[PDB]
Amino acid sequence: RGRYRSPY
Amino acid sequence: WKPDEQGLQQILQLLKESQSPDTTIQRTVQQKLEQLNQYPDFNNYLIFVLTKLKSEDEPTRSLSGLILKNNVKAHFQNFPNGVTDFIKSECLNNIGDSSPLIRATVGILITTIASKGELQNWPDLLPKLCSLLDSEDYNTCEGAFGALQKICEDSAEILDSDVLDRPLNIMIPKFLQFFKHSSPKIRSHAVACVNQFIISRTQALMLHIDSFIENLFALAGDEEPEVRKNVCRALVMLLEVRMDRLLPHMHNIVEYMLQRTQDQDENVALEACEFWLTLAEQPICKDVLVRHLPKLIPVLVNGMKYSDIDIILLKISDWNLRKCSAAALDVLANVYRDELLPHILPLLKELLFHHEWVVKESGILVLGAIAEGCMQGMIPYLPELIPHLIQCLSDKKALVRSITCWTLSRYAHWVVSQPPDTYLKPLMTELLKRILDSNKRVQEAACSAFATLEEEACTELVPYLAYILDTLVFAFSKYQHKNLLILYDAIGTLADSVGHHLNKPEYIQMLMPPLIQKWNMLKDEDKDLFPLLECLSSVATALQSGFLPYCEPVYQRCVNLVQKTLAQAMLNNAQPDQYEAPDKDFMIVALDLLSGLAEGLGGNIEQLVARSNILTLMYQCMQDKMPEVRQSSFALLGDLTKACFQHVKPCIADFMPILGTNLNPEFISVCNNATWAIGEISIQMGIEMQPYIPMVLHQLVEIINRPNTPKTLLENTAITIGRLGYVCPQEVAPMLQQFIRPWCTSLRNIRDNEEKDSAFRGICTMISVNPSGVIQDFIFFCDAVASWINPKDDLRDMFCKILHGFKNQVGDENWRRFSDQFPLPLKERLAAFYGV
Repeated sequence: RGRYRSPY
Repeated sequence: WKPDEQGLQQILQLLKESQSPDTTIQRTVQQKLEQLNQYPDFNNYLIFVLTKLKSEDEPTRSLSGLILKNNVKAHFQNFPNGVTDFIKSECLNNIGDSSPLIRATVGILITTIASKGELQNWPDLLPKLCSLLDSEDYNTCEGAFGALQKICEDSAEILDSDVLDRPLNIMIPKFLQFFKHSSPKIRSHAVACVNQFIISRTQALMLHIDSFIENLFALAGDEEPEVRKNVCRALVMLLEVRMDRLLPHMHNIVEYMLQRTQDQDENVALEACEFWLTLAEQPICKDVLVRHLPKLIPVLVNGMKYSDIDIILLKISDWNLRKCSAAALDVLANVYRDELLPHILPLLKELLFHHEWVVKESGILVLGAIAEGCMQGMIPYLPELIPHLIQCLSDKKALVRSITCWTLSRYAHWVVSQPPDTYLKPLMTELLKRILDSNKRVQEAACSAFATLEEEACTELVPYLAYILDTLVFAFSKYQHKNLLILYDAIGTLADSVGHHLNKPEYIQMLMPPLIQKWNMLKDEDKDLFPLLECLSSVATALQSGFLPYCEPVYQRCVNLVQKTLAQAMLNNAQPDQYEAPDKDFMIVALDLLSGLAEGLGGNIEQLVARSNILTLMYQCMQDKMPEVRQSSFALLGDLTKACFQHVKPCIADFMPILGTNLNPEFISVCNNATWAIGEISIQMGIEMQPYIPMVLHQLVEIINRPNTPKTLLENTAITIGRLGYVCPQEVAPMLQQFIRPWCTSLRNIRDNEEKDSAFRGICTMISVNPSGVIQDFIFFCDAVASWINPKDDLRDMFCKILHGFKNQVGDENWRRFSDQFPLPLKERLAAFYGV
């Protein structure tokens, strides 16, 4: 739910 | 319709004013139009100035049309039919105006009216537009297709419907005829239109599918970007829904899409690259790719370099060729696993160690992208890449720093399975430093990377705990909205990983105030709560008694949030058109904090439950139609049952029936939590549980005997049945014959803990009472008994009884017959421990 960060 | 020579003067003064330089001259004229809006006859003038009044200027005529269009959006339902019908006819007569600005304006009116006004209310629009496609006047053709494209995009699902007598059955084949037009503008519209109906498997299109494919193939040569873009889009969607029909041509498609992935235009290449991401999801990826794989990997890798516009934005961008390429590579690596490595190593070798940071940065991305898929193959190189990556953590360029955090985090599990002083400790230190980097991207990358590392590290973090806390606490005052949410994840993950070690006064005196401050700044509407409460839930579980000073305000707010949410649900249900349904994630999150608090505090939660309607609310939560809500509430039920049952006992009569219905493995987790809950309840009811057992037992047994049921669920069921039999053997034991096998097979494996004990006691009780149950499968029970390393004495003594019981009563050398099919440890474990 958009608390883990990712370049893709 | 007839305009007035004096009304006209007025509107032209407005149009000419609204088309002006000064800021405050626009604010007044804006609100002058807001007045005139609702007067229908205004719209008659607007469309008049546009479609007639050629003596008038082009910027003013266009603006007149564009203002009217905003009116259409705002106030169209209220237009009278004669104005409307004036506009529609007037638009259609000018859809192919010679002037591009006029034409475009008229176009957008047409499309806006067609969506806001809705298509059934303009029932001639489609046959009319379709007829104009054959116009000898080029601009009319273009204009009609401009509209048709937009309509297809806005309203595909309506067109492929009973609402309009199903017009796609002529439209689609008409559109295909236009793939062979001499204007690329029109070819593009033609393909864009047809693409709107692929995913929806529109029957008109499916009928014509081999003609669509042949026709797409004939645009292979096309050297205009917008056509390439749409052919690529089309092929990607086809792969998704009708791979069967592509297969004949698959080689030629793959060849084509590989060209386009390398396309000069980043927008086309992005659409082509999507093909590899879809194709990777399909089980014939390997077969389809065999003759092209070698070239695709370098093409993908090269697409992973930052564009120039990406870089400047990042010193929230979104989906693009880099991201798509990286996604493709990550998925391919999970498909090919180690077979991919030999394709990648040559490229990594020349990217990682490269003087231009943009190239190096992309190489580090590749290294992260393939980590999951290619792990085993990667192990031998980690001893050298990892320290290298740690160096890059302090590289001059920020974007190299951030991608380094992430890639390192993608190899966390290996880092942690090595000696801690070799890799783990230095990585920690450098990540912590980057948590307070001057650059925001690096902050988020590092905080997230550290959270992932925390999860893998667990108790290995305990020695660097004071370092960790001083940094994260400071970030609380530093970080703004986006990284804060990530901080909360890091904190909560810290808490889950080091548990009670967090419970120290100085650690609490530094941590809890800033947390609470952020608690209090936030509003119950604010989704930023979700990560904050998940965070506290975790902290609370870990601080236990330490949390007391902070609990009451938090407890109440959580219970009120559930209350609030159940209320908006009721409201929306009653007046759906007037109140927006609620976001049930607020209820779930709050329910889960209260569990964390019940678990952390134990009986110390009682004084709070005693001032609360939480059980009242839980009763509605347990009945919610969303599993995740029921799941959360049964968890909480268990927790309160343990911490403060005096408050739960009154509700059991109403709860137990609902627990009954939720023993349904359609929903594993709901069922697991219910099952668990029931069990804990039994331990508190004792014999008084007798009335409630019929409601659950049959389905408990059904579940324990059900094939392909997860083990943690089986364990819980085994343990719950166990606990029921302990307090009510009379009701449970009879069905023993039916559950003892998997009961024994399940609890064989769990550690010697309090749950195990409970369940085993209960089985012992049920044996005495119905030995006909164990007899046929009595070895399983022996095996189960031998699972125990040091039973509590009184349970050991129940094991003696049942075993001697069977040894004596059967015959003191029928035992020796039966004993000799025990494996060795078992036999001997029984002999030394139980004299049997």
